[PDB]
Order: sequence, then C-alpha cells, then structure tokens
Amino acid sequence: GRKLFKHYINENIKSNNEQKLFFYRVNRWRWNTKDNTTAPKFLRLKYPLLVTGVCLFAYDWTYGFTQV
Amino acid sequence: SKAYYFVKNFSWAEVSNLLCYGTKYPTVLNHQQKVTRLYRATLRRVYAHQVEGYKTDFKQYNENITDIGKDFNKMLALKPESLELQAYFKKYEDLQEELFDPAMIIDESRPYAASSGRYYIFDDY
Amino acid sequence: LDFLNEYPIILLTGLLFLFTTIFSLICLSYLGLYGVFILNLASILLFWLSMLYYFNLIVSENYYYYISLGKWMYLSNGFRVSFDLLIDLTSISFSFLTLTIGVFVYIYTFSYFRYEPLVERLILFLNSFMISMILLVSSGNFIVLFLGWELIGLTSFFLINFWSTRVGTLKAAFKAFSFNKLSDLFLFFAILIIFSTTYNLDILSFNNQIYLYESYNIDMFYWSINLIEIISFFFISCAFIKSAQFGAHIWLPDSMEAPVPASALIHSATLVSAGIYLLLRLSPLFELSKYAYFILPLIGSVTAFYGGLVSAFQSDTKKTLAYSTISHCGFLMVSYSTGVLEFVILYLYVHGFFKAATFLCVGNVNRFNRNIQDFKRMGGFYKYLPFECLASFVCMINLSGLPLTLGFYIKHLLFIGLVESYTLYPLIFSSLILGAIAGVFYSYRLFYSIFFDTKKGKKAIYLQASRIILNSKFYSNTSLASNLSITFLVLISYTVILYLYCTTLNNYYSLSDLKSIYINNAYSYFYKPDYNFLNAVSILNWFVIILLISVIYLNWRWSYYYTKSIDSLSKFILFSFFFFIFSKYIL
Amino acid sequence: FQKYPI
Amino acid sequence: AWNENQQHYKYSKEEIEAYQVPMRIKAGPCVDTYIPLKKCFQENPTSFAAKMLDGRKGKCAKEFKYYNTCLNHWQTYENNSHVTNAYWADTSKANADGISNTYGGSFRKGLAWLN
Amino acid sequence: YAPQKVVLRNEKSGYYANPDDVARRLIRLISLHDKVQNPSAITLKSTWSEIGVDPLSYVEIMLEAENEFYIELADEDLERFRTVEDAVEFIARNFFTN
Amino acid sequence: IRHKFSNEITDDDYDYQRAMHVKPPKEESLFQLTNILSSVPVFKTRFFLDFIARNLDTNSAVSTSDFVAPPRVHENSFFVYHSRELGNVIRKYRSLESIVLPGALLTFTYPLFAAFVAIPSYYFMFNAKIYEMSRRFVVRMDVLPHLEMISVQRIGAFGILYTKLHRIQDLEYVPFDQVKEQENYLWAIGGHGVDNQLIFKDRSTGEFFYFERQGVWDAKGLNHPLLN
Amino acid sequence: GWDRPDVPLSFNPLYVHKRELSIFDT
Amino acid sequence: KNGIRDVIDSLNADAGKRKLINLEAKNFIERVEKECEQR
Amino acid sequence: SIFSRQFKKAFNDAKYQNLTAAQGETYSHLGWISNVDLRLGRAIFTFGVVGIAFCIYLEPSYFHETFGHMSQPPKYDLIDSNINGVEKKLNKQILHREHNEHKLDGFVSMFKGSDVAK
Amino acid sequence: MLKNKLIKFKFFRFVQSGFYVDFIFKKFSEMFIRNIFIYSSIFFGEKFMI
Amino acid sequence: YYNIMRQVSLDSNPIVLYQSSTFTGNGLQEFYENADALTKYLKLVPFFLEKNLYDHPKQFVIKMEFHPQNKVLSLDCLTHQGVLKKTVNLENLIPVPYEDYVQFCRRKLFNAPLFLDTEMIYFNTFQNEFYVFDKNAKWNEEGINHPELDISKLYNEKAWFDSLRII
Ligand SMILES: CCCCCCCCCCCCCCCCCC(=O)OC[C@H](COP(=O)([O-])OCC[N+](C)(C)C)OC(=O)CCCCCCCCCCCCCCCCC
Ligand SMILES: Nc1ncnc2c1ncn2[C@@H]1O[C@H](COP(=O)(O)OP(=O)(O)O)[C@@H](O)[C@H]1O
Repeated sequence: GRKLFKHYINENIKSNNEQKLFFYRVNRWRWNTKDNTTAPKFLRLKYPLLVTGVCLFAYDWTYGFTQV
Repeated sequence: SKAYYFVKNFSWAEVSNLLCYGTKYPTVLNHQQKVTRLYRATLRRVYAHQVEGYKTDFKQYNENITDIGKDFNKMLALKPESLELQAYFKKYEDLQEELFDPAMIIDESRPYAASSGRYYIFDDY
Repeated sequence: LDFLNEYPIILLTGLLFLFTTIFSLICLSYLGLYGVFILNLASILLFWLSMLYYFNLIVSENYYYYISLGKWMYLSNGFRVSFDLLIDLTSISFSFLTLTIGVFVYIYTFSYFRYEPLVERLILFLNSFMISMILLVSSGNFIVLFLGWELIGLTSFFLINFWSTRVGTLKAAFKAFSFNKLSDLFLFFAILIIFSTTYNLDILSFNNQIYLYESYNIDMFYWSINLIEIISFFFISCAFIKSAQFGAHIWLPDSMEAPVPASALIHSATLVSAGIYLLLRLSPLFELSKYAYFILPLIGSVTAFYGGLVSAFQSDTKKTLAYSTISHCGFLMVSYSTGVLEFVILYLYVHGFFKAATFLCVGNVNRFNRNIQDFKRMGGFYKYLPFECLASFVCMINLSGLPLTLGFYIKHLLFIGLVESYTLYPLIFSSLILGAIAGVFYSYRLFYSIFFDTKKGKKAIYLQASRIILNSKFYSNTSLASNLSITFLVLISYTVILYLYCTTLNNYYSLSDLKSIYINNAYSYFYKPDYNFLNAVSILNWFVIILLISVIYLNWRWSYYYTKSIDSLSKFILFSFFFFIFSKYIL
Repeated sequence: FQKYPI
Repeated sequence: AWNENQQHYKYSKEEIEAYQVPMRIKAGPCVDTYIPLKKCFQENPTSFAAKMLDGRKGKCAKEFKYYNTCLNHWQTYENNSHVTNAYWADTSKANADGISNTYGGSFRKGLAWLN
Repeated sequence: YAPQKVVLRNEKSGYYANPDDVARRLIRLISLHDKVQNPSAITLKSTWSEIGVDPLSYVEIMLEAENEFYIELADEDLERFRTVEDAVEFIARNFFTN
Repeated sequence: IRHKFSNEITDDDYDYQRAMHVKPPKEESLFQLTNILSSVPVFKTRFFLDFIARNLDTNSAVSTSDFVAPPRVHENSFFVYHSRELGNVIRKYRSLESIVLPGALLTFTYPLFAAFVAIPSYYFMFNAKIYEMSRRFVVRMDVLPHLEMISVQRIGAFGILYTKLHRIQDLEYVPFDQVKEQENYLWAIGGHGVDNQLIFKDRSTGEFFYFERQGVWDAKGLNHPLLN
Repeated sequence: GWDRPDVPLSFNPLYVHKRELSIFDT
Repeated sequence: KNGIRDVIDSLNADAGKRKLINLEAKNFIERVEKECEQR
Repeated sequence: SIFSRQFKKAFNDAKYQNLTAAQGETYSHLGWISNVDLRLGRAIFTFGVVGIAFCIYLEPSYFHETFGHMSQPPKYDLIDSNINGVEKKLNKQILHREHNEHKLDGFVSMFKGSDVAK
Repeated sequence: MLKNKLIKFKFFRFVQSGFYVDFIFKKFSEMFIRNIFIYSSIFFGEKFMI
Repeated sequence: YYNIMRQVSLDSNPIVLYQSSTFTGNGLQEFYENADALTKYLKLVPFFLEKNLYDHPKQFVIKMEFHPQNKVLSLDCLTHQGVLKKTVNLENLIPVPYEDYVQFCRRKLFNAPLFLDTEMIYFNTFQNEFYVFDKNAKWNEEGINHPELDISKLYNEKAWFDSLRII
C-alpha cells in the first residue's frame, strides 16, 4: 500500500472541492470576455499602414528623386 | 476606520497592532473579537495583494484564502491560554508584517485618507 | 515687417498676460468662472502667438534683444540697478517651451476640476507660476534672476498646498519651502561674491569678463579657495536643490498631491529645469571650474540611475512620473557635463513635451478612477478611455526612449559625447547604462497595468460607466477639450522637435550662436563615427531588445495561453533568424 | 464634489 | 585644397562678423566654404522640412559640395577616423606597416569582435 | 442660482442612498454565501445567527459588502450590527456609499 | 433612449468599431475573404480545390475520441501518463538549438557577441523560464511490471528524446512547501504549466518528476496494484 | 436617482484633545 | 598650478597626441608612395 | 435540456452577470465605445505610426548598428548599352579603372590632407 | 539561477521606497529639530543663559 | 481538474439530435457537386485558415448523435481535408458564449460568415476545443429532450462558470 500517483491526486481533488464558491460568485463580472481584450487586438495597424503607404509614396514622388 | 498609521509618531509595535487589530491595545479584546479581527485583516491584506495586485492569479488566491479560512476556523475553537493559539497569532502577525506596504491604498471614505477634509462645510450658525 | 523685428512685441504681450492675471486675482468677484477663463485665455493666446513668431527669428537667425524697463533700486553707495530682460537663444529656449506647455495645460485645466468649487483659484495660480518662470528665464541681470528664483519658489508653494484645509498637504508644501529657502541662500551668497568681485550685476558683462578672474583666490578663515571654484560650488548647490538631484530630491515626490495640471507644469520644464537654465546661463564660469567638471557627471549619473530604477518599481502613476522626472534631470546634468550645449536643449524640449503630455493622460485616468492614483486598482480601462490609451501609448513610446522614436535620439546624443577621462568613470558609465534601460520597464508597467490587464478596480466604476441609458453620440468618460488639448500638444511637440533637430543635427549647421568659446570634438563621432563606437552602441541596443523580450514574453501568472505563449516566443525567434538570413544573403 | 451651501 | 571654396577667397574678420558665422563653425577650418553656402541659403530661403528632405540641398547644391568635402575632412582629422578604421581592419597588417605607432601601440580590439 | 437669501442646510430623509436598494443588494450578497440556506427567510429584522451566519462567514460577507458598496467599515461598527436592519441603515446613511 | 431623437448615433455609425470590438456578424462586405473566395471562380476551379483538400493538415492526425491508447514502449508494459501540448512546444523550443546555433556560428559576423549576450540571458532569465522545467519535465510515464519500475520519457538538448527507468520503491512525493523557497524564481516564471501539487522524485538519485496540468491519465494504469 | 441630503457636518469631525500638549513637543 | 589646470594640461596633451597621429599617418602614406614608385 | 435554445441563450447572457443587481440590470459590460474619443485617439495613433514609419524609412542607422547591413535591391543605369562591341568592352575597362582609381585617390587624399588648413 | 531574492516583496518594497533615503534623512532631521531647536535654543538659552 | 480517461464504447442505436441542411452529403465529391455546399465550403476557408495558422482549436459540426447507454456524443466534423468522425464524453461538454470563442484566440479572427450558429457554441474541456453548428439546420426536438440530456443531471456550477476563464 504505497502513495503513488493516485493518493495525492485524490487529496488534491478533495482540496479543490473544499473551496467556497461564494468568492467565485462575487468575482464573475471581472472575467467578462465582453468587456476586455489584449493590446494588439485593440491597436489595429491596418488603416495607419495605409496612411503610411500614401505618405511615403508622396515623399518618393516629391523629394525621393533627390536622394544622395 | 481612521487611517492615521503614519501621520502620528507611532512605533512599529503600535502600527502592527493597528494593522492586525482595530486598536493599539489588543489586550482589552475578547477571544472572539481578536480572532475575527485578525481574520478580517488577513483577508483584507490577501485581497490587496492577490486580487488587486501586479500579476494577479485568481486560482492561487482561492487556494490561499481557503487555507487561511481553515486555519482561522481551527483558531476560533481553541482556548485563549493554549500555546497553539499563540503560535497562530504569531504566524498571522508575521504574515501581516511580511506583506506590509509603505504605499498602502487608503480608501477615500476613511477619516485620514489622502482626499479627506478637502472642503470646509459651513453649519447653520 | 521690419518694425516687428526691430521692436519686439513679446514684452507687450507678456505684460498683458501678467496684468490680466493680477487683475483677475484682485477683481475675481466681477469675473465669474467663465470671465476669468476667457480673459486669461485671450491674454495667454496672444502671448503664445507673439512668442511663436519670434521663436524662429531668435533660434535660426541671430536675433536677440536687451530691454530695460528703467532704473530700479540702489544697491550700493552711488550704485543703481535697472530692470533688464535678455531675450536671447538661451532665454527663448526655456520660455517658448514653458509658454506652449502652459497654454495647453491651461486649456486642459478647465476640463479638469470640472465641477470643483475653486477652479478660478487654480487657473490663476497656474498663470502666476508660468509668469514667474518666464520672468526668471528672461533675466538680464542677477537681481531679476534672484527675483524670478524667489517667485517660482513662492508660487509653487501655493500650487502645492492647494488644498489649504489640510495640514497634511501643508507639511508637503513646507518641505519644498525649506528646500527653496536653502536654494535662495546659496544663490544670494553666490551673487554677493560676484558683486564683491566685479562690482556689476549684468549677466552678459559677467559672461565676458569672468575669465580675467580665473587665477584669483578668496580668503576663508583658514582656507584659500579659488574664486571660480567657490562661485561654481554655490551655483551648483542651488541648481541641485531646484533640479532635485540625489539627496536633495526628497521634496519632489512629496510634491505630487498638487492638482495634475500643476504637476504637469512643475515636473515638465519650469521648476525642475530652472537649475539647468542656470548652468546654461553662466556657461563660461562652469567651463573654467574644476568642481563642476568633477561633480556634474558623477551626481548626474547617480541621479539618473536612482530615478530610473525607483520609477520602474512605483505603483502610483504620479510617483512613477516624478521619479522619471528625477532620472531625466540627472540625464540632463550628464548631458551638460558632455560640453555640447545643443544636446542639452534637445533633451530639455523632448523630455518636457512628452512628460507634460503623459501627465495630462495620467490625470484623466486618475479622475476616472475617482482620485485613486494606484493602478493596482485599475485595469481594462481601454474601452472607457480609448483616447487616453492611444495618446498615452504614443507619449510613453516617445518618453521611454524606445528605438525608432524621437526620444531615442537624445539618449544617443548623450552617449556620443560622454567623456571617458573621469577617475570615477566606471561608476558613472554603469549608472548611465542602468538608467537608460529603465524607461521601457516603467512605460510598459504604466500602460499595460492601467489599460490592458485584468479588472482590478472597484465594480462601481465599471458598472456605473456602462449603463444602457448612457449610450449616445455625447457619451464620453472625458471632455472633448481635453482630447483636443492633448492632440494639439502632441502635434506642436512633434513640429518643434523636428524643427530643432533640423537646426542642430543637419549637415548644414543653422543654429544661432550660443555665446560659448569652449569647443570639443563631440560632433565628430556624430558626423564621422568609427566602427568600435557603432559596436558599442549596438551593445546597448541589444540589451534593450532583451529587456523588451523579457517584459513581453514573461508569464508571472497561470493562464490558458501559457503554452501558446512559449510557442509564439519560439516561432518569433525562428522567424527572426530566417528573416535576417533572407534579408542579408539571398534576395 | 457635491455642492453645499455657502 | 579641401578647405578652399570655388574662387579662392579668404573672408575678412569683418566679413565673418557681418555674415554672423556661428562660433562652432568659426572654431573649425571650414569658414571659407561655410560662408558662401550661408549666403546662398540667405538669398534662397527654404523651410526646415525641405532642408531635411532634400539631399541635394536644392539651389545650394554647388556650394554644398565644397562644404561637404571640408566637413568630411575636418571631422575625420578631428577624431582620427581614417587611422582608427585602418587599424580596426587587419590590425596586424597596420602594425607591420607602422601606420601610426602612437595609436598602434595602445590599440586593443574588444573580445566580442573576433577576439 | 442661489436665491440671494439665507438658506439653511436641508437634511431631507437622512439617507444618502436608497434604503430599499441597499437592502436588496445586501440581501442578495448574503444569499450568495454557501452557508446561507434559503434566501426567502431573510428579513431586515433577521439576526445573523438566524440565517446561519457564524462570525467568520460574517466577516467574509461584510468584506464583500464593503467591496460592493464602495465603502469601508470599521471594526466597531461591524461589531455593533445585530440584525440586517442595522447594517442596512448604517450603509444607507453613509455619505460615501455608491 | 436613442430612438427618441432624429439626430443620434446608430449601429450603422458604430459598425466601424467592429475591428476593435467583438460582436456577432451582421453583413458581408465586398472585400472580406469569405465573399472574395465565394465570388472568384479561380477558387471554384478543380485545381485550387484539389490543392486545398490535400495540404496544410491531415485528418489522420486529429484526435477522434476522449480516450487515447499510445503505443507501448515495451511489451508487457502498460500506460500511465502522457503529455499533449507542452511536450510538443518544449521539443520544438529545444529543436531550435539544432538550427539557430549552427546558423549563428556560420552566418553571424561576430559569433562571440552572440554568446556573450546569451550567457547572462540564460543565467538570469531563460534557465528558470524554460530549460530547467523542460529538464525536469515528464513527457511520458509507463510501468514495467516484470521489472517493477516506471519508464519515463524526457526531452534533452537539440530535441533529443530519451527514456529512463526508475524503481517504484524509490519514488516519493515532494510537498510544495519543501521546494517553494529554494526554487522561487523557477516557480514564479517557469512552472505554471506543470502541476506544483503533484511533484514526485526519485530518492535514490534525486531526479524530479513534473507532470503537465493538461495531460492525460490512464484510469486502469492509475489504479494498478503495483502503483496502489 | 436619489435625493441626497446636504453634505454632512461629519465630513469635518471635531478634535477633542484627550492628551496634554507638552512644551517639549512645541 | 592647481584646480582646473590638470584638466587643461590633459586636454593639451590629447590634442598633441591626435596631431601626432595625423602626422604619422601622412608620413606613412608618403612613404608608401615613394616605396611603390621605386618599383 | 442542454441543447435547448432558450436555456443556452440564458446561460450565454448570465455567465458573467452581476448577481447583486436586479433582474434586468445584471449585465456588467460596456456595449459600445465612445465615438469621438475613439476617433481622436485613432487619429493621434495614426500620426504616431506615420512618424515611426518615416523614422524607419528615412533614418535607418539604428538598423545598420543593431542588425548590420542588409543587401540592397538592384539599381543600375543600363545606359551603356548604347555602344556595342569592342567600343563597349574598351569603355567598360576604362570606367572600371576609373572607379578603382577614384577609390584609391579618395583614400590617399584623405590620408594626405592632414597638413592642409593648419 | 533557480532562486531569486530580488523577486520577493522585501526587495520590491525596498526599491519602491526609494532605497529608504527619505526615511533615513527625515529621522536625522527630527533629531536635529528636537535637540537643537527645542532643548538647546528655548530651554538652554532662555531658561539658563538668559 | 485531472483528465482521467474513461474507455467508452459505441451504442447500436444512436439518436440523431442535430442535422445540417446544407451538408447532407457524405463526402468532398458530393459537397463539390452541390452548389450550396460548395459555396458554404468556400466560405469556410477562413475558418480552416484560423484553425491551422492561428492555432484556434475550433471544429465545425455537420451531424450529431447521442448514445445514452455510454453517454457519448458522435460528431461529424467538416475540415478542409474532408469529413471526420469524433466521439465526445458527455461530462466534458460545457456551453460557452460567443465572446469566449472569439477571445480564446489572441490573433484577430476573420469576419465570420452569417450561417454559423453564433449562439450554440460548446466547449470540450478534455480536448480544449470548440464546437460550432449551422444556423440553417434541423434540430431533433424529441432527440434533444432525452432525459439523460436534461440539465438536471448535467449542470455543474464550477465546470460551467469557472472552468474556462479567459484572462
Ligand atoms: C560563438 C558562439 C556562436 C553561437 C551563439 C549562440 C547564441 C546566440 C544564437 C542566436 C540567437 C538569436 C537568433 C535570431 C537573431 C535575430 C536577429 C539577427 O539576426 O540579428 C543579427 C545579429 C547578428 O549580426 P552580425 O553578427 O552580422 O552583426 C550585427 C552587429 N552587432 C553584432 C555589432 C550587433 O544577431 C545578433 O546580434 C544576435 C546576438 C544577440 C542576441 C542573442 C540571443 C538573445 C536571446 C534571444 C533574443 C531574441 C532573438 C530573436 C529576435 C531578435 C530581433 C528582435
Ligand atoms: N499631545 C500629544 N502628545 C503626545 N502624543 C500624542 C498627542 N496627541 C496625540 N498623540 C498620539 O497620537 C495618537 C492620536 O490618537 P487619537 O486621535 O487620540 O485616536 P482616538 O481619537 O481614537 O483616541 C495617540 O495614540 C497618541 O499616541
């Protein structure tokens, strides 16, 4: 009768079950996926890159001839 | 609760007593009062460090508060003269000291808060 | 028009600004909130327009003015001093920055303190402080300089301790008051020594005859001290107290309970720059001083390292900005120790503009969070303050000195001209390197924790700011005027910094004379750099890259994306290697 | 702040 | 003759004062090439953006060539760039040739750059 | 505009928050707890022991109560609460309650 | 109450925010990939369909059940534990050493600069982040009953797989309280994937055994009498 | 929402001086 | 003979050293030309 | 039923709901973003990105110092095709010698001109 | 390096407090104020010397 | 908490619960022949691209059957390579809102087509993978009202409200 790979899994399961749901119930609004996102998904770089392309094309056809 | 921890010439022992218990003199409190006040202070500190923190982990916070609740439930049923209860008091006072922040967030509703008493209110006289 | 070039209107517009401020202070019952706002806005806009017109003439062309208002006071038997103003490159460099930041802070200050009972008092105090600083930098003699020095200390004592009903803020104001009294003592003793030596108080004359007294000594009770050494010692002491160098910095973090427009003015240019101005005002004296040569780089580097590392650990937004300001003041001291006076001006302008903009964004965030300035109780603010998020991103990437930004160049220029002949050079260089890399840490911490973390704040903020009845075209968590102020401030900052970069860093040198005859070979490594120097700067570049990787890919918490985060890091490393191979060798 | 009589 | 302008004219001290050449340029050997460039820019005013974005310097392209030559020579002689770069590449060959025994004696390349 | 005449302070009902709203939110939060058996027996006159709230669960609930009401309560004030009514009145009479 | 005013914002005006805000789809724009591939017949042709249907993945590599029986490492052995995704990621990260390191050695102008930068980077952040956890990671665990041992398959340098045998009687559980202090950096930045409450060790040799949190456990193997 | 009363005078609590002010703490 | 004088002396010595390096490089290029012209 | 549409939608709405609010007030998310603030922020962010792109395209010395020197896209005049044959070959040789002599002259003049302007 | 005392809260609060420089400087200033000003100036000077 | 594997079998009388109207065919060739099926398949290409390149573990379901004795759901999944058959234990299925499915992937997703069911997305905790259906579909009313599919036996507050949390 050893204590390998099943005894301690059962103990961990019991420890997890012994947690109180009350705190969970008062913090569910914090993890709302409707109200939070990551930085790269909010700072979209498509239209700024279009403006960048337009500006660089204007530079190339205005002052780009005189390089070096 | 008045947050005058640092604006009075207090020693660390007085500040530690005020942080762990709502008074400078915890010897005038009942056993239940002391246990409940220490539990409230510990939960407040753990929330201030593991929910409103830097890189907060909710799972770890739940584990720690469950363990603290078990320990304090054991603490409540003990006797005041027992040495095990004294060891528990020492352990959780050490926990309060170890998480002490010189830059505590003070709620704006407390008497000695950062934005308290900003306006002079005129009475009927 | 030639009449404008021959007779400046800066004096007229500045007098209009000053008199409107004073009369609004005295006749505040006739002018309501709107009256004070409108009158002072008109005066400040006229002043800004006139100074903007003259900025180009003074900076590019060799225009400067010496104005005398009249004989003022008798200071010796048969001696009288006059009220003199010197509008030259050194003065205009500080005054234009102060006036522009002040104009935009003035427009922002009405949206801030939106329904407070004492908006007029704050507006007038900010105007008084700006006027005092502009008078200080435009000094023509030492007496006007002392008057401005005492005025900036007094008016900053009232912006601090604005909440005069609290003794807690009174203590914080009194700390700065005591430090300012020490500064005044040091400055006035230095002026007394100068007057006892040369018997004049005119700055220009002082800058041209002080070299004749290099081999002079003064007799203290048991000591024979070189004159230049003692004068430079006192000037450097007062400058150190005002610029909040290490040790004498403790008054500055305690100055943060002032309203955020006052912090934006005080910490970006104005007060913290005052000491730097002194170093720029009396350059020959410190060129001929051994004490300056030893003390400027060492103290500057120590201050830079200390402020940079302390800033990266702060949780209060205002404390983070204050410690960043301390670090940048140290960097400015080192840049002056370089011996190139253009780099000092470039650093001053860049730091002042971007620090002021960051203060404005932080102030809006703090107002939203209901006077809680610690971002441990913030998070997920991007959807409630989107303009603040994006403008703050721009301002922090410029302020932190990240690669491919305007703030990168001032750091690079500082490291170009650093002198390696100091005895304590290892400590100085290590401190400078450690302080240079600290910007990324606090910039990332501030931005990510305020805007793109988990919701750590109170439920009331988020839930009250998101009710269905509030959905409208008028919905906003800030004011339109604040957004316009920040946008125009950023645009003007970019334009001015680009103009200055063209004037100083182009192949064709266009800047006006700086009235200094000490010339070194620092521009050579800017004009014709060699291989080892480029490798040395690449070392710091790669250190910054490693730190960025650390702040992006480190997992300090359990998450559902941990394994995918490691996978993405591996993918990025492999892709970078292959991209480098393709871009360098084949096609 | 909420307005109060003066 | 890298320090000489198109027509070999040496400007007088009064001319230097009148054309308000900065002290930074005055301390160098490129005043005689800087003054005509400043004059051409004076009768050909240009905005700072165009000055930044024009490699040829526009209408000032003739004088700017002389100024570039003078500035290159001035800065490279000021910081010994030619000797330093000659010693950086094939330091053994430079040591054998004895290009500059004053610099060669104390020269040490960093360990990270191929030992 | 102020009427330019002497106007005294108005105390109105003495509540800075809606007492019914405060009571409903507090009772919902109490019912969220694990050891509370039924939400339908909770009343303003109910004592914490009646609804099965031992002192440790009491401090647990009162911490989340101060989190939910945007205030913070002193130890003595919480010790003086005997029923739900006492806490409801104390919270509704607080100037900082949101 | 936006519907009560003639001039007011609408969802048509809010549609531009769908790039930064997640909402259910409303309509298809002309430039979307779905519309482009639905309209262009170059994608409807047989060549494109054949190219797509036989590239970029395969169905035989997709798990078709919630129960998996991996091939036996040895005859007479039975399966206990397997890892799913962290093992693959760790093996790819280790395999990076097989290509990036020789690539730097052959194509970098200054290879010593790369090593001089990699030494402190490894010793200060990367050793605790990935490498040590990968060394103590358990990729596969099986049991040999005739030998009464466990076979543990692990990942080495360059993505090398290797299997070692450990005696069952030498296995012992390591409570987290015994390791949280002298390895706090590893458990702070490089241990969030493995289970810190199920750490085992071989007392004979001192080797550790970490298991992936989102791994798979065999019900029959876990209840075997040899493992008790 | 709710008709809040005027700002309470408890916003500025009165100090009571429970202890003597020492001349050594002037 | 104290104070900033040591810094001034160091600056003068450094300027002399840089001029000497430039002169040595010029002499080297002259020697290379006269050596190659001989062949 | 787990697959019932009514219950599934109810759970979708209720997963992150606020349980201390009324029946119709349980939502805890912002359903929109401020139009004016977002537009102004997008404009200023676009300005910053355009500035970064100008810095990358016009002043690439950071990339030269950090990652080294990359290959350059081809750029040749192809103007010498006008002449053909032996003329073309001879002129190629002349231009090649001219380029090599120009580089040598640059190096040698750089080394000589130290004595000038002293 | 598998253990790091610099990621613990003690070092973190040490750095966040500005290396305790303000606390150290204020303690010495209090000693100066109390001793010099109160004791020496008012008590010594006025009561004994005056 | 721990992914213990339960060996299961297949029942001989499956109960059909979900039917896709536009994918009644049984192969890529049949889908290609049908015009509506071909159009839907081409519209689903960004879905497969997000599956492959962006590592978003979603799956697209055509048919669903219930095995009550073993409590196992049989799912017919449509990928770009072809049609797959999968078995899911009933204990490993939870409902998720649409925003969970979108936010699970860090990369921004392509604009989704209007035919995928945006209200009936189900997460597999053991496989950690999403399951989506068609808006134009046939749901068996008697099949889904089976007693073993009632939420009275399958509801679990922890597994449904806290098992999957997108930080
Ligand atoms: C003698 C030992 C040789 C083997 C050394 C093994 C350790 C280093 C192995 C390489 C790791 C990095 C591979 C990808 C490099 C991509 C960039 C590149 O090619 O730059 C060219 C340059 C090489 O170009 P170079 O050598 O021709 O010259 C560049 C100029 N100097 C050296 C003066 C800067 O790459 C490096 O400098 C890489 C070395 C420094 C970084 C070492 C790894 C740190 C940890 C990983 C960080 C992330 C790396 C990937 C992303 C980098 C860009 C954001
Ligand atoms: N005059 C004084 N002399 C010395 N110490 C004082 C004096 N006044 C206050 N203190 C210190 O400051 C603290 C003030 O606390 P106090 O405001 O009296 O709290 P409470 O009102 O709850 O009694 C006391 O604990 C005391 O130690």
